[PDB]
Amino acid sequence: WRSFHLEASLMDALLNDRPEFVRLLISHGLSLGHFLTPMRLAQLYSAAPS
Repeated sequence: WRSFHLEASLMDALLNDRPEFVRLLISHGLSLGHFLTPMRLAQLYSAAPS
């Protein structure tokens, strides 16, 4: 698996709950240094229900 594929998987795992997927993703290891760009923070904040 590549960096962008894992980043997209973590993106979906943050948009939706899926705690087991979240657990496995961070357990396997991510960047956490390039995953926190302001644009990504923006779509994370935009996920709040209306």
